[PDB]
Amino acid sequence: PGTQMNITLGVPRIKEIINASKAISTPIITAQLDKDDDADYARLV
Amino acid sequence: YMQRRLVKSLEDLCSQYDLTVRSSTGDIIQFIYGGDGLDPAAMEGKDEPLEFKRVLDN
Amino acid sequence: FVLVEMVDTVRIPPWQFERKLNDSIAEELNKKLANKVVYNVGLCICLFDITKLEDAYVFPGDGASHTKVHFRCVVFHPFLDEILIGKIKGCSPEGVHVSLGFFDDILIPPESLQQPAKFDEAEQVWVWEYGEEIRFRVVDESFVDTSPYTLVGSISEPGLGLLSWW
Amino acid sequence: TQAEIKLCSLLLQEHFGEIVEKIGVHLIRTGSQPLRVIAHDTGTSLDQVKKALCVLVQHNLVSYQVHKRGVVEYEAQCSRVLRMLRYPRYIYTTKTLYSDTGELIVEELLLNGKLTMSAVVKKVADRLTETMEDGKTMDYAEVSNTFVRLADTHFVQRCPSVPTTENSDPGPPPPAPDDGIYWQANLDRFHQHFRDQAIVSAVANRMDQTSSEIVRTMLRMSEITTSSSAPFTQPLSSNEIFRSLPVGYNISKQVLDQYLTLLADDPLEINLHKALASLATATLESVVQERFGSRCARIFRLVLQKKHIEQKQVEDFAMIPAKEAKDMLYKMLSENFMSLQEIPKTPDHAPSRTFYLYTVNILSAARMLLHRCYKSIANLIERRQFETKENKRLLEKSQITAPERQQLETLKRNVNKLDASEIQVDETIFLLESYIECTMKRQ
Amino acid sequence: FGQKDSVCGVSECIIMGIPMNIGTGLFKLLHKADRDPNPPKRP
Amino acid sequence: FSKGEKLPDVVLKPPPLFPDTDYKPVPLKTGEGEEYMLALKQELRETMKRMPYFIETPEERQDIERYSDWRRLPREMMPRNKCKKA
Amino acid sequence: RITTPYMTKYERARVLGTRALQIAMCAPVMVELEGETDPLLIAMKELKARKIPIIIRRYLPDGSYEDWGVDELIIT
Amino acid sequence: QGRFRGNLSGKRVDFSGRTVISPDPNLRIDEVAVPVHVAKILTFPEKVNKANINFLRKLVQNGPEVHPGANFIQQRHTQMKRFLKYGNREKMAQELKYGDIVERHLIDGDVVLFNRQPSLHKLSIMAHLARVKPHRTFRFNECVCTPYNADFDGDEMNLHLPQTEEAKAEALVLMGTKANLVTPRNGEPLIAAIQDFLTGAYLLTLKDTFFDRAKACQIIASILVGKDEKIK
Amino acid sequence: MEVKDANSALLSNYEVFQLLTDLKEQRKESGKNKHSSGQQNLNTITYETLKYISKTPCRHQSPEIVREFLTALKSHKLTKAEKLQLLNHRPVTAVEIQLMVEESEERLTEEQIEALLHTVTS
DNA sequence: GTCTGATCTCGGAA
DNA sequence: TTCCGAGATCAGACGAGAT
Ligand SMILES: [Mg+2]
Repeated sequence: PGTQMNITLGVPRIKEIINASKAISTPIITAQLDKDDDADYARLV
Repeated sequence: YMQRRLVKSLEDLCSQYDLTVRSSTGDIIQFIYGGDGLDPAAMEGKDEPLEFKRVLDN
Repeated sequence: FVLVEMVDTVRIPPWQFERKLNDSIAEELNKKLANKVVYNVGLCICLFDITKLEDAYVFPGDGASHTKVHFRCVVFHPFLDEILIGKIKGCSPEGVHVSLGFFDDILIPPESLQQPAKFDEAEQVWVWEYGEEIRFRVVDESFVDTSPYTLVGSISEPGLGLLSWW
Repeated sequence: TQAEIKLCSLLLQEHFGEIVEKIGVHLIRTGSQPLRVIAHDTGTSLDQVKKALCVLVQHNLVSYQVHKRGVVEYEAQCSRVLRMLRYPRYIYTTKTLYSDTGELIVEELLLNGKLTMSAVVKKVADRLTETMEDGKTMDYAEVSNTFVRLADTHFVQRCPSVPTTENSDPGPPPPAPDDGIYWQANLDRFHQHFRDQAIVSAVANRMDQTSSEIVRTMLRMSEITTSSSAPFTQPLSSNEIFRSLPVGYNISKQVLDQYLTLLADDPLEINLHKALASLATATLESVVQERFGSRCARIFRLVLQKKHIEQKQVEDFAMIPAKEAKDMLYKMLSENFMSLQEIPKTPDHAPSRTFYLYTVNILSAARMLLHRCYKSIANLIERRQFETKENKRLLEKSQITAPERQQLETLKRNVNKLDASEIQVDETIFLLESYIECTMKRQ
Repeated sequence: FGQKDSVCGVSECIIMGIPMNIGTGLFKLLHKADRDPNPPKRP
Repeated sequence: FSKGEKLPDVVLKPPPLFPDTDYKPVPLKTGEGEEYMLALKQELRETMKRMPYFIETPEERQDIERYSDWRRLPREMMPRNKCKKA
Repeated sequence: RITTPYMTKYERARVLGTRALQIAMCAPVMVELEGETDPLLIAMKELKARKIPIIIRRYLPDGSYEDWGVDELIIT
Repeated sequence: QGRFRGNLSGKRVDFSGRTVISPDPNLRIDEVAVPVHVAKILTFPEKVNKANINFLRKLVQNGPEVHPGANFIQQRHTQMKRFLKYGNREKMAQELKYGDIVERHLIDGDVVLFNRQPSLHKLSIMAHLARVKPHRTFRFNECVCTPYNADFDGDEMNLHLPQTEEAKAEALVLMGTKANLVTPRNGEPLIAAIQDFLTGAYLLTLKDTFFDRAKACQIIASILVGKDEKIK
Repeated sequence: MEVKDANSALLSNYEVFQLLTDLKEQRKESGKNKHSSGQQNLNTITYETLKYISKTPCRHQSPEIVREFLTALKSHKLTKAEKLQLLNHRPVTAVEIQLMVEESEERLTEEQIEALLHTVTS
């Protein structure tokens, strides 16, 4: 299947995962909050 | 190239006869292959070997 | 004579799969170790018994069956204390040649120790007088391969007296 | 130091046996190793390893000590095993400094390793009486007199207290009354005394006969008050020099005092640091004299004069032609005597630099020649190992045709030419090894 | 280093020309012919 | 081509050689002891024997080796003339 | 007794692998064959009739083994 | 280019050919049509084993010019392969005994194995039974072309011929098309209808079509050749 | 073909002869001409070997005699090699035991040697 | 003609 | 006081096959 905001998704992502490099291009940490109902509180976080 | 690096590390694994998957040097990678010891090839859709609605109606 | 326990990997070709193994190994091992002196061991003759025959593998190539075979074979090896009885199949001026009867004509006695009437003077004189007995004295074998015989003996004749024949 | 280990394989093979060599030489090759690990790696049964270490601890070649695991790791000291080569020389200077009795004292002390007084005096009461006249029996009391007489000049020192660890067994080491206490020989005292003969022969064959004797009596009264690790001897006054002179001399105090300030001020310089440092270079110079003629030996002494002044003066300072000289430099370079060009400071260029200057380094030329002399005695013994097994047929015939006997007297000419030549290269070892030990700190 | 490698995997058994042990070379096969560890003769 | 002829030489002869059997007179004394102790170190108790010969021999039989004034008076003196260390 | 009682596809291949090469060296045939000249087609006739003189030596990877007759297995 | 990556792993191989492919739906999914000229060159050493003695005698009289024939005979003891072109074939036919090797031609029923050279997954090498057809193209069924990722626009693909009898069974059982119908990524089938067959069977199973016994027995009786001719 | 055990000798002449007599007559039952193009050295050694053993009149020699003679031998204290010589040599007369026999020195006594002649004759 | 971890030199600190 | 972080420079590699 390898032959077949911005996040890298293609072969340069899978090549980036298989190498397990220390520093990658576009590293993204998602985070859920305690109070996920108001844009102002998550503003503050 | 990514086919070449992948298969030049992953080639010497085989599920041994006591269901363990070991390296060539004897070291265990997986204790059962993939948790259930099941072929992905023979595996039915949804990663389940049966899909029981189809077999019962069959 | 002495038994010699030996271990060999005997290959039975696949057109002999009708016959029983312990017989069909024995037909091979006779063709492997007959009339052949083994270095530091002696002259193998035949097969005594197969004491342990283990399981018949079949390897990724040949398709034949390779059974590792423990056995015992009788060999010829004088014990340095045997008074044998042979026949003079030859006389050289340096020493007589005795031969055990149709066994091996390779026993060559040096002759220095019998009674002081000793010479072989090339007209086939056995001994200047006063079946033939023999005392096998030393073990002496030479490994043949050397580049890209072999059990010879030295054989003595002391003051036995030889009451029947001189 | 693989050629050193080549000799320890050769020295134990001729003296005791083969498995005591094998378990011995393996212990030199793998070091601090337990009893079970040695028997598993050499492929030797455990009953023979216990015997082989038992003979090896008797002759003080393998030393045992446990630290942490509660399991004793044996360890063989390498430089002791080569001292077996000097064994008949250790006999001889006890004949020049003591009688035939005390010469036999250091002999069976060197032979049977660890000895008590109650045994070694009992043994020489057998050997010296059987060679003396029956009825004129040698009295053993004179042996006990000369036995301590060796010990007051400290030629025989006692064994260090036994660890008595549980793994070690007391019954096996003694060979079968009083127990007593054991000792080996103090061969370290000999290495002073062999050095005492070395400096007194260095002065007498250079300065004068009367110069060397005052060096001897200086060193003979400085024996117990120093050790081998002393950088130089204990300082003396000239007044006890006149007291310690031998009775053969008649020289007045003031004339020898002129020779005393003459002998104190030399290029040779008693500075025991400078003494072995000057004697080692003459051993180097006697090897190039042995090998490359007096012409190359003339430029070999030239680099001992100037440290880094070379190839712009060596064609001038010896006046020999440029063709003949430069093959002597590169032969001194290729055989590692000339050491190297440690002055080039132009960056990374063999062609363009500040001109490479030759310079002898005395220790790299020392450690090589010691390694060479270790290699030399390997080629000596192996020849005497070679010529022995063939000729065994005619040694027992005396115990025979004309070429049969002629092979024996060409054998006995050969072996006696070999065995004498094992000792003449042996004196080069000690003369250089004592120089090696004199420049080695923290050991 | 004095590296003693055994010859395993597939990237070495292919190089050496040994039948690899991964897959069809994992097990090995016996033959089922007439055999037994027999009694010897009295000597 | 200048050297492409044969092995350089069977041996290279050095025009200068060894001096002699140096120190000729006095090593007659050490030189006999070289051969004296070697006659006695081999014939000592502190040696090993080839018991692998006897396990090699299955021909063991009887009649072969394979099958088969100190004039002194008592005293006791124990001296510490030596070191008191280690 | 602990491995799978199903003849794997790697065991069916090699049993047909060597029983073909055995029968191509004049082995005794166990199936009273009916004109098949390809030795491989004889061996599948040997497998379906369950007459193959072969015992699979299954190696557990510790070193212990476990034998299995080709009669004593469930082919597909 | 060095010996590791190209001479020890990726090494060139005897008994192997390469042509252009063209379709043939009239084969079973398990068969490749091999040209005659190739099948007279690629040879399989079939040893003589009491069941192919009369079959190899019958084909060694043909020799290397008629297709069911042979072109080399080793004797039972490493005698050099006897190029069966010059001598008397019938004298070699009668003298042929057990044990010795005949390098008979690539006949139908033999196991060759394809490869399309950019091999990207397990399914690019597949075994195939070999039927000697009359052309110089490798013709296979078009259902098995998406495993090869092979269109017929001038694509070439290689054909190896395994020599030992152990490597013949390892092709047939493990790598046969009847075994590898299913890719090992998903479990999906890769060998299934492509292009016209799909738009054929859609237009046939569409609700509007109706066949009379004229056309019905004509479409049905198309399915009666090649292991199917013996069914009622 | 490594030999694990170099020696283990109790094969008295009768034993080897008997094995050979069963073997010679048994090999011919399956005697093969297919293996002639291969091996024939075995035939020669067995054939000629039978004759040399035959020289000793083991013809009429019996299996029970081996134990029967052995029961007498254990009392004499002669070694196992000596007894094998005694059975294999089969000394016909006293002179061979008196002189030819091994370990004559000391153990002869002119007592059990005379008794041995009765035992050997038996 | 970059993409790469390794391995060398500087520097500010408890 | 030394030692570990952060500044430079250096590596080997960059698909099959085909004519
Ligand atoms: Mg295309």
